[PDB]
This record gives sequence, structure tokens and C-alpha cells, in this order.
Amino acid sequence: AIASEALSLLSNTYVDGTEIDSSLRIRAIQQMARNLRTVLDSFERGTA
Amino acid sequence: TTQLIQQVSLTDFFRPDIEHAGSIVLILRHPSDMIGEANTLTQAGRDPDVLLEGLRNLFNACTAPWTVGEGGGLRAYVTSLSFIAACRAEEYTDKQAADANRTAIVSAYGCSRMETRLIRFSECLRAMVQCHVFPHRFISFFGSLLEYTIQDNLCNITAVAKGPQEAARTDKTSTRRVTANIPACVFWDVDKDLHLSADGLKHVFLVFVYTQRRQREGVRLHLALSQLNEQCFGRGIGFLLGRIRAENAAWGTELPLVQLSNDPTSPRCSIGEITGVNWNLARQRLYQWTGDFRGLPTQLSCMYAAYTLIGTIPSESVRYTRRMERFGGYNVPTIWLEGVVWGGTNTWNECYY
Amino acid sequence: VAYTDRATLNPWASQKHSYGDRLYNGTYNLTGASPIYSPCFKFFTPAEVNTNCNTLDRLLMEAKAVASQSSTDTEYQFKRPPGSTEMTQDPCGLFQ
Amino acid sequence: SDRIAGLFNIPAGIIPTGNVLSTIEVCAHRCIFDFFKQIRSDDNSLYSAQFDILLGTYCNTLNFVRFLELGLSVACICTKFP
Amino acid sequence: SDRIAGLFNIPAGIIPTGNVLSTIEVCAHRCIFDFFKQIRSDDNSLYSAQFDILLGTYCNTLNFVRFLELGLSVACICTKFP
Amino acid sequence: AMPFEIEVLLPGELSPAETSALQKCEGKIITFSTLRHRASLVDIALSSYYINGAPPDTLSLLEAYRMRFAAVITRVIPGKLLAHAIGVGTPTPGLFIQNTSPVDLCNGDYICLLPPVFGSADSIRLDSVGLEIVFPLTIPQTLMREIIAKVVARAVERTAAGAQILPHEVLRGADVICYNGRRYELETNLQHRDGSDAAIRTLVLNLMFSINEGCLLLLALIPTLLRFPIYETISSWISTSSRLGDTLGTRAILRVCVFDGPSTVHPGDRTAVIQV
Amino acid sequence: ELAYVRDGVIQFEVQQPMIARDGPHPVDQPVHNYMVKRIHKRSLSAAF
Amino acid sequence: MLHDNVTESLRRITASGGRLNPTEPLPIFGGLRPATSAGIARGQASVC
Amino acid sequence: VTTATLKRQLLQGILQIDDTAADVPVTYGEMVLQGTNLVTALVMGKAV
Repeated sequence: AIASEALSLLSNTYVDGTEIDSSLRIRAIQQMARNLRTVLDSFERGTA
Repeated sequence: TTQLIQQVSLTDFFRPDIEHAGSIVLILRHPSDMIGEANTLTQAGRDPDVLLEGLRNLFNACTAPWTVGEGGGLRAYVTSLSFIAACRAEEYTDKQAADANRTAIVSAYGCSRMETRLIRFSECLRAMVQCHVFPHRFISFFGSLLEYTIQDNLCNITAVAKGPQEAARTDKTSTRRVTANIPACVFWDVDKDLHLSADGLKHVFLVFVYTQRRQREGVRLHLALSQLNEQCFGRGIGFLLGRIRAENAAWGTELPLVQLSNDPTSPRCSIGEITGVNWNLARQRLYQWTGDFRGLPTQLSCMYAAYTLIGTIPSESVRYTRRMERFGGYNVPTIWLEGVVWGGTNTWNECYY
Repeated sequence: VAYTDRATLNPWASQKHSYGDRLYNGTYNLTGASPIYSPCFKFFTPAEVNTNCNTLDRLLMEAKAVASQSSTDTEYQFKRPPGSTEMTQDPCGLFQ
Repeated sequence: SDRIAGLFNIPAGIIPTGNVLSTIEVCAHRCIFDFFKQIRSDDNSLYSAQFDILLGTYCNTLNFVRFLELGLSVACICTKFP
Repeated sequence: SDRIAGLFNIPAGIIPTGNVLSTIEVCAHRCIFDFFKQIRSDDNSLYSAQFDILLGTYCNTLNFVRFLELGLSVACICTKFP
Repeated sequence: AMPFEIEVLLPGELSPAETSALQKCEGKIITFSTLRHRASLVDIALSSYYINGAPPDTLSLLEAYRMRFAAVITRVIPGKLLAHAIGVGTPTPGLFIQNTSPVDLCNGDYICLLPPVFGSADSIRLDSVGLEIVFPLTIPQTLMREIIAKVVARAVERTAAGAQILPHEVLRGADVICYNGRRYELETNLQHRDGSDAAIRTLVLNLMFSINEGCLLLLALIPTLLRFPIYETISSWISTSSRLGDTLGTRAILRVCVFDGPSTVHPGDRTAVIQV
Repeated sequence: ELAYVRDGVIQFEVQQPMIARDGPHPVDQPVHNYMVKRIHKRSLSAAF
Repeated sequence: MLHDNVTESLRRITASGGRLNPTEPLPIFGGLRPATSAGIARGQASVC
Repeated sequence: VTTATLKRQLLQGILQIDDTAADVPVTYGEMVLQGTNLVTALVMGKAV
């Protein structure tokens, strides 16, 4: 799953020019990549 | 998306700078409408003025006692669940959480005639039941607190009225989102009591519970979280409230026609026989049947509960959290629902049988 | 303090629990539900600065922007409605 | 209260952004200020150091299973059929 | 006191100084740690930003009176006995 | 998704007075038997409700406001009427409604239609085509039961003529509806003894013949509680009562949400609403 | 980043001169002051 | 006072000699507003 | 700052005009919150 306020940061709505906002958007992208990689390994375990 | 609603009000029975965001806010019908319904719905031999005095005494130390009349435009519109819970903090089974919440809101508020404000509101709510002016007709769901702005004695409130709770975006201190929450005492999950407890969708009800004996009226409201739909929730309430039902049914109110027709020998008068001279000598030729349905259990004398549906929680499993977190100066146990989608239609269902 | 040869000029209004004090002092909230404005309200009610004792000369910080007392819309002088924002000055509610 | 007197250390000299240009007796206007402390010639409580420290941050990383590197794959003939 | 979480953000100081060698169901030993929070995926409390700031510092500079530069010094004959 | 817009093409030959009248009769609610993208002026008109070749009474109008589809009149131009649907799933974005009722709508009320049971109705007459249009009332859901129970009761005492009950009593008087801190007297400072009862008497009859048979079937079944088929009577009582009750017990269709404005919608006042 | 601040303060440090006098008087010492003010939050809004 | 017909008679001698006085039938619940006058001449009326 | 009546009464013969133009700035300041005090704004909750 992807949270609210993490989907609001991926989809570039409420984009401010601040760096304290890009610092959060990067934090969201990293979590989404983590979760997608884990979900993909789950399919290799499920086969066994 | 969601649906926002905004309303200006006074700050007497509600202080938005203290209540948590996401808190359930109630609205109040005008007070001068209770007088009319009390003047007519009151049972016989019961003074309909106890409500009027308990009402004029509540508002006599609430705010400016002038401009409580008809066409002022400013009025104590809204309350919170915490206020209406702490005013009746002696009727919940969990005395610990009830008294914690009560002592939290007595000190964190103005403390200038705040104890009296809590006492007289409870007296008014009590008096509303012996006059059969039930509180569920004058209190209703407004929304979940989202955004506010305040001045000296004047507040302006924005709340989530319909739609998923976590989709509303605010400028809350830590993060831009907020989830619903309620005091731990008003919480009541019916599925754990009825041994259903299944995993699935739930509803969020707003149930009042009346208990009326002579001069011993007690009113409390809960927030129910059940699997049973709007129609089949009154059964689950009646099975859990089996004592108040029987107590109110008794302590609250304080013809062989099928046989006479089976023989043409009984006295009778066909419809074409009802004319001028037949008038006086008809009401005595027939069978006499005295008596009256006076002094019997009615719907307003046997009522013990009244509930609405205000939202649902459509998850695979309802994850609610009970944590102790403070209203500033005091700790108080709350409950943190997750993923409620507010609904409405504000349709109250009375329970008397 | 002002005239040192006497304790009071009007015994019926300066003593505590007297006629004037019982009638006009706002703490007893006698005319609490009355809508008419009381000119003598500020003369008979004791003041309480939340920091009464944390300043030697708070004459200046208590002499700028007091809110209006009465209403400025109606035909008579009512009390200040619960939503007004007008502001006046009191050279008379300062030196009492 | 005075939590703000304790957010950043009061006498902690960083750099004068400006100069108050007045040189008046400030003991008088004690109240147009949220914190006020008058000190005599170098009195105590000006030499204080006490901090909090984050002494590390540990994490981990997962291992990824390949089904064909396992031993269990002998019992099957895996085929892909879109 | 469990105020321990609230000094530094829980995910913060991003570069990890170590590597946990053992993956286990940590939830079973929840009472070994002083703080514990298990999320499923993307809690909303991960993206929170809130800070305090110091918006300047203002000093003063004293002026140095010279007695001979004044005017009053006319009436005196300033000599200096050692 | 798009809204459901309806285009009522007005005919010519409408007097310049009637066009200015229609220019103000927007925000009001109309109904169609079937919901189409292009309606006509005879589907809105009162002549659509004629049940047995005769104008409808209050009971028939209560039964009609259920089987028809509601719609709110949006902007009106000199050529046509534009109205948006209500019940069907539609995104209708502006959707304001004006208050046609002798009460005040508070911000947050729910609204449900009620035929003009008391006094008169506000109807616009188009004598150029030979048809008129009546508009339903918009009353809060809290009074939707008190109002009907107070206009149907009052019409039973006036039936109690013949010394059956004392018509000389002034002990009980002034049946009012108190709402939002205002008293609406029901006699309307005149005497509508005739004209109003004759248009409600069928509802009163169907309620008399249904309450009177409830307190007698029970007494016939249990004689100790205080050739005449009995099971047929048990059947024909529930069949009639349950089929008459749903007609009366209506549900809400709008809700008064108000930003940036006043919290009370006076009689004959506009306001914005959302779909329940 | 004004939307993110919780509270900001500014600090003052003033010093006062002194006059060396003779007796009988209590000898003097230099006094220093330390102060803190706190920013207030406001807003502005207009619509169409 | 003890007898209601003494207060009800004082509230009439008072009203008959001034112009700021409540509505005649005292409402059982309200604030006793005065009757709004159909004219204003020289400004707000300062009460004494 | 005053009203246009007092300004009229003052400019007549009381005050003495000095100029009829002024050199004013035409741009605002700027804060950034970047570099290092962005690090202390997200690990700890403070910045200078």
C-alpha cells in the first residue's frame, strides 16, 4: 500500500519550492521502492 | 474527495484550541424549541416547568445571559463528544476513564463557572427526559474537527462532514493529515459483547441510552462499532440493555366482538338504520363496553435507546488503538480509529420493544 | 489616599457589601442578565491584572487598546455584543 | 513556564545581527519581553553545557531467494506460458 | 517516561553506522526496547516536519566619554601628581 | 463522469410578465415521471399529476413524490429552462436551492419534500399555454413528522362535529411549530376551514380506517387484554397499514452546506446544498 | 518555510555604563541584561 | 418581594415616568429587550 | 501616519517640507533554510 500524504507527495500536487518538501518526497520514493522490492521477492518465496 | 462544512459559534461548550483534531463534534438545536415540545408531550400530573427552570438556569451562567433569545444570530451552536460525556461521567462502567476525562476537561477549560456549567448541563439533560423531550431530537452529528480559528469568545470551525477521514489535508502541527479519535469511556464495541467479533466491514453508530424512573433519570451516549446494519442493531442493543428495558416499561408510565357476531340473536342496528330518532336509542340497545386506554405503556414511556448511523469502516479488519495521550495539562485515555468514512442522513431510530 | 482627613465621602457606596458595592460591583453579577450598559461597572469592580505584581509601571502597558465597552449600532447603550472588534481609549478607567 | 528560555541557550553568542542603538535603562520596561534576566558583573549560570547525543543508527538488508538455486526445484519442470 | 522518541526523528540520520546481522520477528521482544512502533507500509507519521528557529541576536556598543573632550573641563587645570 | 442536464424548451407566446415570473422561480424543485435529456413544459405541469381525470389530493401527491425523479432548476435563459437531476448518481457542482417553506433552514439540516399541506401553495400560472406549476416545500427532516401529525390530527377534531367531542374548548389552543427559535402559528390569522380539509380528507380517512382497526383486531385476538374471517382480517390490516406507512415516512434528498455565508436560510432565501 | 515553524524567538544583550563615585556610597558593578521576544503569527486572505 | 402585585405595580410606576423600560408582558424565557423606537434624533442615548 | 485633514493643517505653516522624492528599496529580503541548518531541522527540531 501507499499512504495518503505519500501519494500526495508522489503525485506532484501541493508542490512547494522548499527543500524541506523535496526531502520528504525522496523519503516517500525510497519507501515505495523498498515495498516493491519486497513484494517482488515474495513471489520467489511463494513458488517454493 | 471529502466534503468540508464550516460554522461559526461561541466557545461555551466547545474549545477548539484544546480538543484534538479529528474529534467528533456535535451540533445543538435552538433551546427555545424545547419549551414547545415540553408543553405538549409531557405526561399528565408531571410539571412541564422543571425543564424550563433547568434550562433558564443553565444559560444564566454560560455566557452573556442577554441575547439568548430568538433572533440574535450568535449562539452556542456546537459541542464536543468529550463535553457531553464528562457532564455525565458517573454512568459509564469504566469509572477510571470517565473520571479521567472529566477532571481533564474541568481544569483545562476556563474554570470560571465551568463546574457549574457541567453540573447544570447535566441537570438540563436529566430534566429533558421526564418531560419526554428526548435529547436525540436536539443533538446531532456535525463533523470531525479539522481546522479552526478563534478570537475572544468567538470561534470558527471547519470539519469533515462526509468522505474518508484521512483524505482531508490540514495544517496540523506535525503532519498534514489527521485521523478520528474519541474518549475511551464512550467507546462501545457491540461485536465483542455479542460474540460475533468477525473480520469485515463495520458501522459507526451514535447511540443514546435513556433510563427513566421517577426523579431518577439517567442519560448517557456511546459510540457503537458493530457489524449489524441499521435495521438489525436494535436487536443487539435490546439484548445488551435487557435491564433498562424492563425497568422503563413498568416504572416509566407512573370485548367479545368475534363472539357477538356469530349469532343473529344479539342486538344490532344495520347502517341504513342510523337516522335522527334512532340516535338516542342506539347507544343503549347494543352491547356496553366501558373502560379506557388511559394509563398504559406508550412508546415514550418505554423507550430506552435511540441510535443513528454516521459512518463505516470498510477494511479487512478494523484496527483501533487505545493509547493514553494528554489534553495538555492532564492525561486522558483515547481511542484512535483508522480509516472511517463518514456517512449520514441523521435518521434516528427509537427502541421501545 | 487622596483626602487624608477622612476614610470616605459616601459610606453607603465605598464600604464592602454596602448598597453601592452590592448593586454595581460586577463580581456579584446582580445585573448579569440585564442588557443595559453600566457606567459605574468599572468604578465599583476591583481590577485584577494577571501579573498584578510583576511590574512597577504597567500604567503604559494597560493604557493602549482596551476593547469598546458598549454597542455602537443600536439606539441605546447596550453591552458589547459577543462578536464586536471596535476599540476605544479610557483616560477615565485608568486613573479611576 | 518559560519554555522558550531553554530552546536555545540564552547568552550563547553567535554574531550580533544588529545593534540595539539605544543604551537605555532596561530594568524599567521589564514587561515588553517574554524572558528577562538581569546579571551583575559576570554572575554564574553563564557557563553551562549539557547536551543529548544520538550514538548510532543501525539497519539491515534482506536476502533474496532464487527458486532455481534451491534444492526443491528438482521435483518440477518449470515452464513459462503467457 | 517514553519521551525518548521525540528527541530525534525515528528514521533520521539516514546513513546507517552498522548492519543488523539477524532478521527475526522482532515484535515478540517488544519489551526489550525503550520504544517500539511497527507499521505495515507507509504510515502517515513518517512524513512530518516541524522545527523552531532563531531569528537573530542584537547587542549594543558603549560610547567612551573622554573628560578632556567635554566642555565642562574648561574650569579645571588638570595636572597629574604621580 | 458528467452531470445529468435537462433542457426544457419554453414555447413562445409567453407573456413578458410570465417570463419575469419564471426568471425568479429557479432553485425550486420539479419532478418527471421518466428522466430524459430533453423534457417539455407539460411534464412539469400540475396536469401531469391528474390521477383519475381529476387534480390530486395530498395523499396522491405523497404517493407521487416517491415514484417520480426530482430535479433542481438551475439557470434560466430567455429561451429555455435548465435543470439538474438529484437522486441519480451525478456530480452536480453548483446546485443551489432556494427555501420555499415558512421555516428557517439551519446549516446542516437535511431536506425532504412535502406537498403543500397547510394553507396555500406558491404556483406560477402560465395562462398563455393553459397550465400551472406547483413547487414542493423544503422542510427540515426533524419537522417532517410533527407537521403531518399536527395537520392530520387537527382535521379530526373538526370531523368530531355532533357533540362527539366538546367544540367549545379553548383550553388547548395554538398548535404551533417551534423551530430555530421561532413560532409559526398554524391558523394563519384567518379561517381556512374550507378548501384545505377537502384536499386532505382522503389521508384522514385512510388513517381513521387503519388506527381504528388496529385497536380492534388486538382486542378480538386477546379479550382479556383489559362468519367474520379472522385471519383474512389479520392479513388485510397489515397489508394496508404497511402500504400506507411507507408513503408517509419519507427520507431526505439534500443537505444544507454553507461556506463563507450565513448559517440560517430565511424563508425565500438561497443557499448551497449537497446530495445525500 | 513559515508554514513549518512552530515558534521562533530573537535574543537581546545590552550593557549599561557606570559612574565611579566616592563614599559614603555603595560601590557599583557592571550590569548586563538578557532578553527574549517571540514572533506572533497572523494571516491574510481574499477570495473571488 | 413578598406580594407579586407590589412588584407588578412598581414595574408600572417606574415605566410610566421614563422611556427605557422592558416590553409589557415579561417573556418567561429570554432577555427582556426594550421596544425599538421608530426614530433617532441626536445619536445613541447614553444611560445614566 | 495621519488623516488628510491633519496633514493639510500641518503642511500649512507648522512644519517645513524637506523633499518631494525619496530613495526607497524595491525588493524584499530572503531566507533559505538550506545547507546545514536543514540537517538540524529534520534530525533535531531546531535551526538558526
